[PDB]
Amino acid sequence: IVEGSDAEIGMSPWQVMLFRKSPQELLCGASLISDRWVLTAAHCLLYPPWDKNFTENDLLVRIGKHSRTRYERNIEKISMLEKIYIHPRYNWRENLDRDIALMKLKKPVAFSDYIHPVCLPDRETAASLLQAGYKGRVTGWGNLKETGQPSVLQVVNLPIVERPVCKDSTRIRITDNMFCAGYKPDEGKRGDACEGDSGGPFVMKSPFNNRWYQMGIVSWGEGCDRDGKYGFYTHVFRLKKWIQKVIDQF
Amino acid sequence: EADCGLRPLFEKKSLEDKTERELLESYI
Amino acid sequence: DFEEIPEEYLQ
Ligand SMILES: Nc1cc(CNC(=O)[C@@H]2CCCN2C(=O)[C@H](N)Cc2ccccc2)cc(N)n1
Ligand SMILES: *[C@@H]1O[C@H](CO)[C@@H](O)[C@H](O)[C@H]1NC(C)=O
Ligand code: NA
Ligand code: NA
Repeated sequence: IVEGSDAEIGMSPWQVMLFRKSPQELLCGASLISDRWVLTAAHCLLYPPWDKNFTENDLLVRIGKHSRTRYERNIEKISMLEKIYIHPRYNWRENLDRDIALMKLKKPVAFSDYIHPVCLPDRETAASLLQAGYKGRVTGWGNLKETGQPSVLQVVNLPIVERPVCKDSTRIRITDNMFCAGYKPDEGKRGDACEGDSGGPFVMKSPFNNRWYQMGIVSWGEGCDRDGKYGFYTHVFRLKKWIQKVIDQF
Repeated sequence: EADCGLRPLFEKKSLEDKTERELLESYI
Repeated sequence: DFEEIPEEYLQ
């Protein structure tokens, strides 16, 4: 996260770290949506251009964390994966269209002050809140600048951007399964996701029922916090029917 | 699911975090 | 750069 701030304790209790067993290293962010299910970006698990194709046994998820590198004894919980599920039409060849994946945990995680699930949006919450100028919140342990890693989880609030501005900012083909967020050059304020923030959540607090909803997943960008560029996020509601099918099937 | 999105150290105690009001102010 | 995690989780 570029131009963010340190998270408060318990501020993002659905935050999940994807962790490689060997070598022990951070791979991605992710989010807790129930006691058994974790949501992330498909490119965190499968990206052939970089020879990335992880299997369950390569990975752990660490839940309830704040510190990036410390083992947070009596606070974080570490879970193994039962199964990975990637969207069947995830487009790793071109533009990361449908950049979404689910991970089922081998055993349910116990909720605590530091571990708690986020909501997934219904059609009406999405229609009401996914509007240009409305701000969401992005969290992660990724790089603090383009060219430099944080001690603790970072948080930044960013406005959703009008779709024509998103399209005109890039040569990559945008789809309805994406939205973009960030400040414009004239707006003054700054901030963005960066490498290492992949798969973390873009959340909004509904003013109707005072609950946090995950509207997006950190998906892609070109550089970090560049003027005239924006970060792109998987549109979670657009792909919710797939999410539901997987959770019901399994 | 029933309790989703309500944080133990914030919503469940009626405490606000330091920047959530910035989000609310944008929902015009 | 990461503090070692309990061996229990890597088995
Ligand atoms: N910088 C940055 C990085 C991220 C995290 N996601 C990536 O790192 C993805 C993984 C594959 C490469 N990738 C790109 O974002 C590429 N820079 C551009 C791209 C887009 C679509 C297809 C291929 C390549 C988020 C934000 N917001 N910013
Ligand atoms: C990824 O790996 C799995 C098993 O390792 C394999 O079945 C699948 O075909 C691979 N996909 C790609 C795109 O390489
Ligand atoms: Na364009
Ligand atoms: Na920018």
